Amino acid sequence: VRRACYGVLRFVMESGAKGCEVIVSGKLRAQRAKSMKFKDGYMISSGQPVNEYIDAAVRHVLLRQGVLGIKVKIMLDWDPKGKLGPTTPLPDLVTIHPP
Amino acid sequence: VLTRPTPGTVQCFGRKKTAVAVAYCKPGRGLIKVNGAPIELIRPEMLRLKAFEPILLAGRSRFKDIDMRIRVRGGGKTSQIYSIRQAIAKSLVAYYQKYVDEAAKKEVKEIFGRYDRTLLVADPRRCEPKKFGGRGARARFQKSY
Amino acid sequence: GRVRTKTVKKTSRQVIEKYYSRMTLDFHTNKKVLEEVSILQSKRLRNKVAGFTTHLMRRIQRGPVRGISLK
Amino acid sequence: QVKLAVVVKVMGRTGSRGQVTQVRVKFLDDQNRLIMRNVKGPVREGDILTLLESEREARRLR
Amino acid sequence: GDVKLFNRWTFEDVQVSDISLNDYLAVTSMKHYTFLPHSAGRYSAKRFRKAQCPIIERLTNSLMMHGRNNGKKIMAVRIIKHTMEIIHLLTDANPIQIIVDAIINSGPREDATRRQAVDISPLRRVNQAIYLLTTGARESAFRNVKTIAECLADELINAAKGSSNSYAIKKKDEIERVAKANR
Amino acid sequence: KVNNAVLFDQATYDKLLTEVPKYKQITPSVLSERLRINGSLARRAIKDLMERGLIRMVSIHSSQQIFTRAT
Amino acid sequence: STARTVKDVNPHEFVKAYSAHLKRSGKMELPEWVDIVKTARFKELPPSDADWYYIRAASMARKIYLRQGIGIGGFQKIYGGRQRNGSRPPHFCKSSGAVSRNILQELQKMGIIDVDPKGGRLITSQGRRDLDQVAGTVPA
Amino acid sequence: VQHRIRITLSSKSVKNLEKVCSDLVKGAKEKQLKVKGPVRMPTKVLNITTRKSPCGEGTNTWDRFEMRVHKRVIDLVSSPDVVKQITSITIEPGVEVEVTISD
Amino acid sequence: SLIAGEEFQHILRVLNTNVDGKQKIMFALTSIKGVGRRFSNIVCKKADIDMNKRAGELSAEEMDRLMAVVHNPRQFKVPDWFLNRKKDYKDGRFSQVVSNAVDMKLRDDLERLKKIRNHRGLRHYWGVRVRGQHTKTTGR
RNA sequence: UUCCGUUAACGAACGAGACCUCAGCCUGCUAACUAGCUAUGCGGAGCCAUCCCUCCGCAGCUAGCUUCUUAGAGGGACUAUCGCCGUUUAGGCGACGGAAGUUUGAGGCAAUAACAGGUCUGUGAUGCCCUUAGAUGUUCUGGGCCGCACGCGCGCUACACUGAUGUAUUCAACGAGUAUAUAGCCUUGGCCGACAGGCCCGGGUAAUCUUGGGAAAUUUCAUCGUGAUGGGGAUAGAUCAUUGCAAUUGUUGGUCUUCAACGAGGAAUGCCUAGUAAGCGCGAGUCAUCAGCUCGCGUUGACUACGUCCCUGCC
Ligand SMILES: [K+]
Ligand SMILES: [K+]
Ligand SMILES: [K+]
Ligand SMILES: [Mg+2]
Ligand SMILES: [Mg+2]
Ligand SMILES: [Mg+2]
Ligand SMILES: [Mg+2]
Ligand SMILES: [Mg+2]
Ligand SMILES: [Mg+2]
Ligand SMILES: [Mg+2]
Ligand SMILES: [Mg+2]
Ligand SMILES: [Mg+2]
Ligand SMILES: [Mg+2]
Ligand SMILES: [Mg+2]
Ligand SMILES: [Mg+2]
Ligand SMILES: [Mg+2]
Repeated sequence: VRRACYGVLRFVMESGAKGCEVIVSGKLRAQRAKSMKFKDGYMISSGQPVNEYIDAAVRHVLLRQGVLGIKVKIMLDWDPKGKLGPTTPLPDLVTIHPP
Repeated sequence: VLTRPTPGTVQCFGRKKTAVAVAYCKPGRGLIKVNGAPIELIRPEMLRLKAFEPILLAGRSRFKDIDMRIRVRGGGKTSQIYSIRQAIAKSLVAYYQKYVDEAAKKEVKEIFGRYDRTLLVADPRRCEPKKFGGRGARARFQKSY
Repeated sequence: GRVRTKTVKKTSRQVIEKYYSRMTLDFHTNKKVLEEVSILQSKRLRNKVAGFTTHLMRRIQRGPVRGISLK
Repeated sequence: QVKLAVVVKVMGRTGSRGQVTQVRVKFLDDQNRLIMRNVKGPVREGDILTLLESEREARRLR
Repeated sequence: GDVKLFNRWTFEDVQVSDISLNDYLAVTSMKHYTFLPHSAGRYSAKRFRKAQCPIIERLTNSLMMHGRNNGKKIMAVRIIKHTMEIIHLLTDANPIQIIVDAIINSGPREDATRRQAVDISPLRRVNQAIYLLTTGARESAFRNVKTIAECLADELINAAKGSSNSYAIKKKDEIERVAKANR
Repeated sequence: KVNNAVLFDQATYDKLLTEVPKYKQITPSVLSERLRINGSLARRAIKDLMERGLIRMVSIHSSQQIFTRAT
Repeated sequence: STARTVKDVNPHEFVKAYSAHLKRSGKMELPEWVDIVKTARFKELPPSDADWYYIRAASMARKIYLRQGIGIGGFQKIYGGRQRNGSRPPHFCKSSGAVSRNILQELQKMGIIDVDPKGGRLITSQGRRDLDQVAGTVPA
Repeated sequence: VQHRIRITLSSKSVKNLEKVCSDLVKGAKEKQLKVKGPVRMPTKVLNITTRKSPCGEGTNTWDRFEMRVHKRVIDLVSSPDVVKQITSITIEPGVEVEVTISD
Repeated sequence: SLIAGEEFQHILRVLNTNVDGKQKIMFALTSIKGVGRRFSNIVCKKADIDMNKRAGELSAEEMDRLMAVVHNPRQFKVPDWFLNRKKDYKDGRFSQVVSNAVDMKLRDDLERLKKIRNHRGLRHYWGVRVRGQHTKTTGR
């Protein structure tokens, strides 16, 4: 798992997401369950821009020891053409035209 | 340019909570009615002076050349009277501004303002939404231990 | 408590730093030019930047400030 | 007797819970007699207090 | 004399005796003259704004107790009118002056906090006066044939004279006494 | 334990017609407390004295009826 | 003075004057169940006024004067109020339909109110005239 | 032309519905047809409130879900031909166009 | 108002019950068991008895007519839906049960269920609730 | 952890705020036969006729218009201006103006790290274990989950005259609604019926019909008259209707009768700073029927404070 989650992170960041996060919860190695987060980049969590900038999924793996959880949160970049990501810039982002 | 225009019609509204009262003013003989009935009959009776305040202060002489027909809907039995109050005051102020010179408006508006700003400006207060966890906006369910 | 955050304060000083010339002492004129030399994502945030910009633009007239304002 | 003293400066919410205000007052018959008295209730600079006993004063910041 | 309470009672001839309690009873200034003890005013946003509220309205608001009478301000205004008529009948004077005299002769001036004796501010003084007056009238009316308006009139009349037959004055006396015992 | 009567006796009718018109304030409660009569009897006696013209009326209402003397 | 219509007079006085007018006219036939029934089921006593039938007739006549199209269910809602449910919270309740229907039929047997094709009841020209000519007699 | 056409438009989004309405009223005003609209009906607020907990433990916290239905009515006077020729442009997803012929 | 009467009786012995003479007649008749406020109101109207009087003000004849109505509401045209014993089990006759007869009918109705071993009769016999209420926390 | 300011830290990032939704303002804009206003015409009534005036109804996609209603776009507040305080900073208090000056109000979203927190009885999410035909599967019948010496928690109804009762009277908002089969859901109108309810014509898949949502508290008049009383309505008897396949262990709704405790509640302890508390009612979910519950809504509408670390907890 520690090698596939970092691979997913790698591919997402080369694809172009501003930030990505992976969570693996379940009986990973031992009988007691633990949660391993795999975060890299910049990720917002609160406010309305979350439901414009955060593309997220939750999937189970049906393994031999039980069910493993996967939360993948991909933070998109502001696309002026609105194809790769949101067309609206983040509210706090301010751009000053150079004189 | 510096001559009074021919007296015409104005329509002005007042508000309190969800009650809205709209006063239609036309050149007339001093009649003032609310929903067809004369204002001297508005109820509740012990809030009747509240609706009479704009007339008692501007004087019944300032209403001779206008007929006031007021339609009021919404709210309750207090907010409707407070809405009719503001509708009368704002209707007289607007009528003096378009057909009776700005100075006289200014005087009547100053009288209304020194008595009560609610006569001219609506109170922006509305019911606060209820929150789960209590039976009211702020009140919470009784806690036990 | 009406304490301005860094985003409002930082933008205010950067706008005065570059466009000191085309910045007046009036809020309503400053919020119009702020729309021409910047891209802000909210009217509420644009108003707060121009209100603090006007605030700073008057303290500059007083004489001491911790920006640069070479002039 | 009843002395009426006009508050001139309000300094501090005293008591364990802040229920009492320590204040300076110049008396109405003696504008040279400035005493620190403790007030219960909302008080501001300029309201007259009818200090019934006007000799005891109070300890500052207590 | 254009603005009169209930269009029946004049404001101009009201003399607020106490200089201390002058800016916290809103009767003298022409800005505080009202036709009705009903304003729906926002006299609670700031700390010292209830002082600029008409004093008859402050008396009226304390009648909306207890919970069974909460929010019933038109009935409270009716009680005030029927009380102000009985006051004029039994005293032959202006009922507003009787009311301001009762509120003056009822607010305790010294209290015991913590047990150090402290002096009451004018605003808390008028608040306590009104609270004691309406509380005594209400307790007199409870389970009694006498109407709340008549009990309020009797309580106000006995408090205006200074008689110790008014619940408010007896209670003011107890309060200030405990601040004399615990000086 | 109130022992208010519901019907006058002739002596109490005489006192109602003589002493009561000398009262300053006349309301059903005051008459009930003084003459030791019921509130219904008080209201009806007030109506009768208003019929014989021995009182005036200062204010009438459903809750509070206020009457006074003409003399 | 006169020249006062229904929407010029105090309703409490107009209803009292028109109930007396109706009782004087003698064109109202009262049911057997006038001294028995209650105006609604939430009521716990029959009306305490002997002329309550004429008072309610005047009330509904005035209501039909001011509005057109009121049905029997509408009048049940108009004269319905709060029901106290003992140890349970109070709710709204409706009035009796038999009383409303009988009084409205009695008022049709005077040419005061007719029934409109659009539903409910309308005021007739004679009924409008009667109410307006009684409103002028009401002292101001 | 002759008949009276009521185009009802409904949607869950305001921008798509409004730009479709703008396209319709612009096409109507190019072909010189008189158009009464767009007329905005009161917005319907479909509300579901449910306990967020999948069980009965914790603070009883409630999430309030809302679906807002926006209704637009356009009233032209014309023949069916021009109406289906106008309401044949790319109607954006979520917008429910509905044409009804009146007298 | 009305002064008094030499015949004014403070206690009137009525249907083996004591009625206060200082009480309005309608509410005074609710002292006898089986007569409530509404049945007393109907009895007072049907007997042509002033409702603004007091119990002691009435004479012998007036209470005799009140008892004519109370012991036979039917001859005086009181509808059958107005009776506390509608459609009796054994008799099948509608009647108004008053006084100790109410307790007698209660005891007989309970004995009927206590001989057939009906559930509700056994609930009565056990001293527990009979109308299907929870008994765990209330009724203690 | 909001800034200022001190400074071996500077510069950032998450979180906070920004953001989003609802509400508050706009006689500016856009537009209404599923919203209205105003005028005109006609008709009705009044006055007395007519006329005028007043109150109504109807009509006019050629009567105008958008103030009121709706809903889109925008605008609008920034503490902006003033005084004072403040290191004269960051900010605070007061004041004018202003719809709004308490980041305008209220929400939604909401970091890191946790807890053997709850849920295997939401899941055709699940590992393992048990059972699997005389089954722990499934279905049908009946019963129970409601059982009652008692203890505890959330509540409703009260203890009354600032009221109860009976007239008169007239103001909301949020929302919901059908398979048309004879008809299903919301029901208008007419008739019968004291009520309960029933019957008969219909409207509405809905700003169109229910619904201008004919809510109560409140208001008005009268009665009651300090009496557990016309306060209270528990318990109980008889009886009639409705939902349902079925109502007994009372589904519920009515009618008459019965008429308990309770006269404000010990020690304790809860919630709450403005359209708030409290009062009052309505809608929705549940639902064939059953709301004393929750989630919303509006109506009426205060007192008190503008602080403190005394208690409780957290940092
Ligand atoms: K689960
Ligand atoms: K399992
Ligand atoms: K489930
Ligand atoms: Mg936030
Ligand atoms: Mg009393
Ligand atoms: Mg029907
Ligand atoms: Mg209640
Ligand atoms: Mg508009
Ligand atoms: Mg555990
Ligand atoms: Mg259970
Ligand atoms: Mg009532
Ligand atoms: Mg009793
Ligand atoms: Mg009762
Ligand atoms: Mg059940
Ligand atoms: Mg329900
Ligand atoms: Mg606590």
